[PDB]
Amino acid sequence: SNAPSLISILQAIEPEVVYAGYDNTQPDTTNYLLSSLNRLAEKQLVSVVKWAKALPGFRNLHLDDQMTLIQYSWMGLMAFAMGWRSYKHTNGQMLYFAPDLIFNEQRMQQSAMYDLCQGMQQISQEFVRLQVTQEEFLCMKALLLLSTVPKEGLKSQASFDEMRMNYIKELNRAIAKKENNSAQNWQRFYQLTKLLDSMHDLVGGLLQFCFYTFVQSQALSVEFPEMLVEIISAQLPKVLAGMAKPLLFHK
Ligand SMILES: CC#C[C@]1(O)CC[C@H]2[C@@H]3CCC4=CC(=O)CCC4=C3[C@@H](c3ccc(N(C)C)cc3)C[C@@]21C
Ligand SMILES: CC#C[C@]1(O)CC[C@H]2[C@@H]3CCC4=CC(=O)CCC4=C3[C@@H](c3ccc(N(C)C)cc3)C[C@@]21C
Ligand SMILES: CC(=O)[C@H]1CC[C@H]2[C@@H]3CCC4=CC(=O)CC[C@]4(C)[C@H]3CC[C@]12C
Repeated sequence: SNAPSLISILQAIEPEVVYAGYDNTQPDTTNYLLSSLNRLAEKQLVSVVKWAKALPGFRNLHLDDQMTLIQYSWMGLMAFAMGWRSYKHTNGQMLYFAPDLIFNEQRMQQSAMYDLCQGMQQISQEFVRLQVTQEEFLCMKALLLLSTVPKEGLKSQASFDEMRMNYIKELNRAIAKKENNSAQNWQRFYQLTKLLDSMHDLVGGLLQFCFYTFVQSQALSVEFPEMLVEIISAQLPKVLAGMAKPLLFHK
């Protein structure tokens, strides 16, 4: 309580932005865009793992819970942070994958996943509409890691549930700082948690494309780096068996 707030810790451990290493002089083509996003995903994946290990409460989970949460959440976390970066850097008009890999209309079209790009942009436009604050975002991003679990339950169910309640309490703390009335805070919590819930449907779409391009990678000439291959190969069978379920705030 005089302890450093959870928010101050989340601010301290928030990763720095990852560069794609993209050559912007190349023409916009499907396999160079998709292979480059996968190379970016590989670098963001090490960032995410490092961030997750520092997240207060996370290391108290069983190691199999930790790995499972990561497998189930990586796409959503990266998609959610992209919504944030697109909001802060382009007011939701473009997809800010990295400072050196920004998608405009032409690149979204050449990516072969135009509709999904639009999905991702709609998330960014909801950040813009709510004017999400940095403190809200960081709490929401933690909660997103804790929002897809095994149907069978986790090995550390009590520790997980306590951790989830602590991050929800911190999101409400971040909201109440603006010093609005209580009813306004309720509304804000509702809007932010709707935004979180809306990630699940987007992610399902993103997963469908990713899994397809993964299975067809040779024929499409779309490169998947080693760690991405590992996490997709692990996740794909569990999703197929329907082992994961979303934890929704709203029915
Ligand atoms: C209708 C139909 C059809 C299909 O021809 C079979 C699977 C489709 C694929 C599935 C999974 C899929 C998911 C999407 O969300 C957008 C499109 C999509 C497709 C299609 C597609 C077309 C081109 C690529 N490239 C070049 C990487 C990738 C996917 C159309 C696909 C191939
Ligand atoms: C082979 C294999 C495998 C996997 O089970 C799927 C994805 C792996 C992930 C890749 C992406 C990845 C990137 C890293 O930087 C270190 C580890 C790592 C992993 C794995 C992993 C192991 C332990 C944790 N903890 C305890 C937080 C987190 C991640 C091993 C993963 C999950
Ligand atoms: C090549 C491919 O299948 C695409 C479809 C969805 C794409 C991901 C969409 C979410 C995303 C956000 C980032 O900021 C890193 C790149 C990623 C992680 C994208 C990597 C390439 C993906 C996985």
